[PDB]
Amino acid sequence: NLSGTDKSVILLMTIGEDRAAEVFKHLSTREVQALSTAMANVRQISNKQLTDVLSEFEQEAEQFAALNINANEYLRSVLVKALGEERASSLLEDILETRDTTSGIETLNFMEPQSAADLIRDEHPQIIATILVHLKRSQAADILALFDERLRHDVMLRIATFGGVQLAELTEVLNGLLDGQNLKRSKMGGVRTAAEIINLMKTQQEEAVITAVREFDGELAQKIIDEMFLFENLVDVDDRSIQRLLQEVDSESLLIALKGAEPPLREKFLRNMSQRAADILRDDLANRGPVRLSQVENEQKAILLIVRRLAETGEMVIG
Amino acid sequence: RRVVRERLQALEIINERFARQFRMGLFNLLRRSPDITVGAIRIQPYHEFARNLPVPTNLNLIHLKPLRGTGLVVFSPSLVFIAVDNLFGGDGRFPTKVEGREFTHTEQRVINRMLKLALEGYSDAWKAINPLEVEYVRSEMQVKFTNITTSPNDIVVNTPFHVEIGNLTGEFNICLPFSMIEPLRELLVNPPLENSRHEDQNWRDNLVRQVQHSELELVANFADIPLRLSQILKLKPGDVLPIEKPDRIIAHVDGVPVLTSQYGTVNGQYALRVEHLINPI
Amino acid sequence: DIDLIMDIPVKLTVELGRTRMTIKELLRLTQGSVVALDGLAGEPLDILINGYLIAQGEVVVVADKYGVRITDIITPSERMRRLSR
Amino acid sequence: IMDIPVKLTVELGRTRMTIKELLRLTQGSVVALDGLAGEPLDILINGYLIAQGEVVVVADKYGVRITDIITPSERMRRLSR
Amino acid sequence: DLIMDIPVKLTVELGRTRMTIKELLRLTQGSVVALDGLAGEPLDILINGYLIAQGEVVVVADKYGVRITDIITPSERMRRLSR
Amino acid sequence: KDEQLQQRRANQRLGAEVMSQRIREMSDNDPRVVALVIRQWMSNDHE
Repeated sequence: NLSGTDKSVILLMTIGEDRAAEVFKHLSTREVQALSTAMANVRQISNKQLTDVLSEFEQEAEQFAALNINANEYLRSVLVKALGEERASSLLEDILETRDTTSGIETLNFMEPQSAADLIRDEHPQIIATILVHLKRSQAADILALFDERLRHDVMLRIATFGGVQLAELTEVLNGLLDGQNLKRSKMGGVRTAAEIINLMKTQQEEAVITAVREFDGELAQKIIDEMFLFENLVDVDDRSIQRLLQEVDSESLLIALKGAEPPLREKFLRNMSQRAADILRDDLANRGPVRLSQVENEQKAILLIVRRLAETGEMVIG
Repeated sequence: RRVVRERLQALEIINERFARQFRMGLFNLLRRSPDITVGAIRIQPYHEFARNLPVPTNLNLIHLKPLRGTGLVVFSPSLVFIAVDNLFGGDGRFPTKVEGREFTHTEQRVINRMLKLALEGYSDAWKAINPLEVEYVRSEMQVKFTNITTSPNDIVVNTPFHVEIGNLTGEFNICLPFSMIEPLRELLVNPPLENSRHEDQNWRDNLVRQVQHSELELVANFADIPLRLSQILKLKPGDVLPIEKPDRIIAHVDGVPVLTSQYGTVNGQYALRVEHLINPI
Repeated sequence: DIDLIMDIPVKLTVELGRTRMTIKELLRLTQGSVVALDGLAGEPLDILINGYLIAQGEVVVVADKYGVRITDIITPSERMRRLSR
Repeated sequence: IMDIPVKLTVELGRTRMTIKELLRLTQGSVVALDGLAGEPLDILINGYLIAQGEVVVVADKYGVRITDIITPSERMRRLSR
Repeated sequence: DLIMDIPVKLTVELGRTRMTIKELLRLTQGSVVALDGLAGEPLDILINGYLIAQGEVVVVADKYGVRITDIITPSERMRRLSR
Repeated sequence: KDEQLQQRRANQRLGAEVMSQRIREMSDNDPRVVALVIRQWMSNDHE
């Protein structure tokens, strides 16, 4: 199978260099870079694949019977002789900005609410109120939710005061905030990637790191520990997920993990099982003797990896 | 030690007309008529102006060719807040105050529109009398970073303005070094003059026609000998004082020499025979 | 106080005569033009310092060298009379 | 063309009265002149004027901020004054 | 004293410096030149180009007023001219 | 076998290049059928 990108990439090579440059101009620079890397790394079409991409493009061309030109100039020239160039350029810019500002509105709705809020946190409360009004009511609420109480209250107060409904400047405001995203990147800054490394590190090493960060900042340490939280107590993970783990992990591995686990952990991991299964697990735990903690920790790490995979699949929430 | 004094006439009218131009510009920009109250022109050292400057506030550099040096303008955070919310149509009855926090990108952009509008307004207002191009150089946050003047004690001229839009108020200043206007120090003192048409010069020529009818008293000098007041005290009537040969006579009116001349005996009178007019060119 | 001032250099001036004359007349004047003065020939010349009236005198050629011989010291009353013209 | 050192002169104001006004004023008596605070100062050489310029102090040492050569136009009026 | 009421011209100077014309040649119209007398020393006071005394200026009554301090002191005058 | 496969590859390349010239000529004579199919391409890429 050939992915949709690869078919498009092969078509981009096939359509010619001048057409490819025109498409690059008509499209996004990230797409231009992706196509350039693809045509540099390796060609995406084989003889069967080239046949498939060319055939599907042909079926697209049959269906896209344009009987028309892009006329980004030719259409205007026909309009200009009939009515004059002036009464079209401004209205056209306004229409494009309306398409552009709606595109930005949808993009902000799709992208993460707290990221949008912090991108707009420094901005004007009037800006926040008007963008909230323009956004979807789910999205507007999501940006509003994160804000501090005072800023949020000022935002709702200014929502009513926003009666000017201003129009070219709003589009330029969206343009200004748009140009800041490509520099933002980030990803490395967020604590959770650092927190995952702490889980990956050697037990005593992350214990020492936890002590050191508690000395550095107790609040930050508590936040990272809350990020740590994975089946250390019943309420955070819930009895249904406790049942889910036991039916998805080997019983011997679960018992070996429970050897070093707390008695509340054993109780929470035995309540879900039936009477027979709970009795078998308890008898096995009682009969099995002491084992070197390295194997217990390795099996616990494997079990927690299974838990993380389940959370990534998203069957149930943890925390 | 640094002292300067003067009195100004023309720049007051210049500021008033520029303020009217700026008021109408802001009216058309924000679809709402503002009001600008020009404060009394301030003359103070640079350090005094910096101390009086309310930090935080945005300062901007606008060069004035061909005169060496850069002009300075400032705008209050209250003014930028009110202007930007009016641009958004906000009432402004729930205002916010930001201190130390640098202006965002959008806020700096709105400041850029105010900067360009003010630059255009002052350009037209100033060129209405004297053509001096104004070109923005660089905005600044802290006054110490502006460091326009050679010394903090350097005396500078500042023009304050009080700008309001309905209930919303505000104040911004335009401050200039005195060295910026030192070459034009005589011009700014002089009030603006109209006309200057072709009939204005022959009007000056008309004044010249009046001037030919003038009365002048000459002074004739023979000897200017340096002596001592002790000798003067011991001098008595009948005393004689030798004098070198006066090869020529200098003629001056109230001090200013005009010509040289030779004495002569004419019709029983002390007459002088002029040689030539003294032309210092 | 008086002794301190005595050894001080000072300037002096002497004037010949005065005539009313306007810029028309001076522009009309050319090289070699002769202009008279109210001072009659043989009249003693007024002697002043820094524009301040001092005395009057006349020039006498003693040992083929020009020299002004004073004749009087202006009284305050006569000075007032002279300035009241 | 050939060079030689020469004596300069700077003058801080000139007035017109008899010394007895100041002779009566004993030591420690302050007296003002036509010189005020702000106007530039002139420079003389051997008693012959050159140019106009303020004077400042730097490193506890006076420094003249000369401006431009005095033209005969203003030279005549300052001689008259 | 019949000539007591005679106005006189006074001269007040800052300081001197032996200055060759090659220096003024490189001295621009906006150059800075120092002197011999240190800052804070009372200015010399002269009349008609003749040494009289010394004094210092003070900012009093919005006008530069010089405070007379010394007398002619002919011995000191001879010492001064003997430089 | 191998020679037959090589000849098949050669004739397939010839057919592919002439039919790609067909794409070139139709795209030259009608740009509208190009932009919409590019939009479909990016739709497939992001989908």
